[PDB]
Amino acid sequence: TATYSGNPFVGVTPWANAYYASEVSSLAIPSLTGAMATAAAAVAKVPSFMWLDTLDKTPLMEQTLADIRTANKNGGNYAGQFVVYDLPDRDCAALASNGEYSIADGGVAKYKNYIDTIRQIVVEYSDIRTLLVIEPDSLANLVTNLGTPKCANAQSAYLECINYAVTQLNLPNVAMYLDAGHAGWLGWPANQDPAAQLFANVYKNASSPRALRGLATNVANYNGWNITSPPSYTQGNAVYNEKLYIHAIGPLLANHGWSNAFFITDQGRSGKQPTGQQQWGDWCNVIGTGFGIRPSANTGDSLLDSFVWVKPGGECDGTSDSSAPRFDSHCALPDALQPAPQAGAWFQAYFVQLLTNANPSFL
Ligand SMILES: OC[C@H]1O[C@@H](O[C@@H]2CO[C@@H](OCc3cccc(I)c3)[C@H](O)[C@H]2O)[C@H](O)[C@@H](O)[C@@H]1O
Ligand SMILES: *[C@@H]1O[C@H](CO)[C@@H](O)[C@H](O)[C@H]1NC(C)=O
Ligand SMILES: *[C@@H]1O[C@H](CO)[C@@H](O)[C@H](O)[C@H]1NC(C)=O
Ligand SMILES: *[C@H]1O[C@H](CO)[C@@H](O)[C@H](O)[C@@H]1O
Ligand SMILES: *[C@H]1O[C@H](CO)[C@@H](O)[C@H](O)[C@@H]1O
Ligand SMILES: *[C@H]1O[C@H](CO)[C@@H](O)[C@H](O)[C@@H]1O
Ligand SMILES: *[C@H]1O[C@H](CO)[C@@H](O)[C@H](O)[C@@H]1O
Ligand SMILES: *[C@H]1O[C@H](CO)[C@@H](O)[C@H](O)[C@@H]1O
Ligand SMILES: *[C@H]1O[C@H](CO)[C@@H](O)[C@H](O)[C@@H]1O
Ligand SMILES: *[C@H]1O[C@H](CO)[C@@H](O)[C@H](O)[C@@H]1O
Ligand SMILES: [Co+2]
Repeated sequence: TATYSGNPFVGVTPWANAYYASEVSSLAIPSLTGAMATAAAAVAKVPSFMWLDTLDKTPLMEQTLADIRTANKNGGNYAGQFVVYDLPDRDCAALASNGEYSIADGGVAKYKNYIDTIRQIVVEYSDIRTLLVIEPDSLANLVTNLGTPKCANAQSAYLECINYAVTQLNLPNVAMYLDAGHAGWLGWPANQDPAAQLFANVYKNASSPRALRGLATNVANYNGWNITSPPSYTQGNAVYNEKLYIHAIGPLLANHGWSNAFFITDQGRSGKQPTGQQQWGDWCNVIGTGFGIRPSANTGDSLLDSFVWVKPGGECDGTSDSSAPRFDSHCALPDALQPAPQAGAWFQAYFVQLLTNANPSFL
């Protein structure tokens, strides 16, 4: 019902979900006052993506869509934004993943069951345009981390599952963007063609789904969209910002059979450049970051359908508690803000850091 032609971000308005607004209003604002408290309240109104990282989270997707349906009846012209993130043996390169499904334990079957719940929801809410980011931190590993056994052994499962998700969610009211890492990952010249080759193969293998509009980049990362000078940590890589990355891989996708692929790029934590990253590969609660460019389809660059906020600022990337199960040492590095809670949990000090270093400012 909520069909569209071309850029799915045009003709609609991204919904700022109640989940994130609850976190900010009930977990952050009570600790703030004056200017900060008022600025914080405005952050809750910026639309970001809701992550469906567990099967238990799926009911929240419907509640969100239900809120949208109600809003849309009253002049509302909103669209839902969700991240599909629950592949079996998820985050194969990490020493310890929080993923709930394991390939060796009927993981692929469970993933398909997971996708089935989501498709049923989208079909029930066909009247709502649904924008989806497909499995961050998955396909990118197949380009550079096959040297890691867990990744080598998960390749076929990753490919099978992603093919199931894209074909089953290929609906008229849906727009999917395959996670494609970021400039510092696949942007390196040597990784470009192999990456394009892979994404194009996933597209064609899924019979060129009309709903698969393109790729998503910088998800949960901090790269600049169009910074004019190379940060020290990007040395050696000519592709040091996301604009350069999509313009590099874009033509290669077409060379490999995927024409008319577009992109969306995360800027939710890219507001301050350069970041406090000591190494480009430092991904956990990086210090020296701020909210970035606001979600908008007026990108001034046709390859980019829209600036977006996929990783919600304030929600932790991982704990710095070394006694916690699945603790990752990257979250205890000198350039990671600590002490930090479990991944996904509210991290007040990081929210304040983002708000404080926001550009455009909220204050
Ligand atoms: O905040 C939304 C969503 O965030 C999840 O946490 C994210 C998981 O992916 C991480 O990026 C990939 C990665 C790199 C290295 C090791 C590992 I293990 C993963 C992001 O940094 C992180 O923010 C969180 O799990 C989930 O609950 C939450 O809904
Ligand atoms: C193509 O789809 C099948 C479906 O099972 C999957 O197993 C395979 O890995 C996919 N190939 C690629 C390159 O995505
Ligand atoms: C980068 O993009 C933002 C938003 O589109 C814009 O305001 C800014 O002028 C751009 N910077 C450059 C150097 O073009
Ligand atoms: C669904 O219908 C709308 C309005 O007619 C179109 O714009 C879209 O292309 C799809 O066919
Ligand atoms: C989404 O947001 C509002 C409508 O609710 C408008 O400003 C915009 O054009 C779009 O409809
Ligand atoms: C609103 O929802 C958020 C997200 O679950 C909670 O953190 C908050 O306590 C309130 O229930
Ligand atoms: C959470 O609630 C507060 C107060 O109602 C708002 O100011 C904020 O924008 C968010 O909706
Ligand atoms: C955040 O959550 C609290 C309950 O923990 C609510 O009272 C508040 O309105 C907001 O939803
Ligand atoms: C908000 O932040 C304050 C400290 O700034 C805490 O004391 C409070 O519990 C909440 O986390
Ligand atoms: C933040 O600022 C607003 C006015 O802009 C106040 O209404 C609020 O109480 C807080 O001081
Ligand atoms: Co229902």
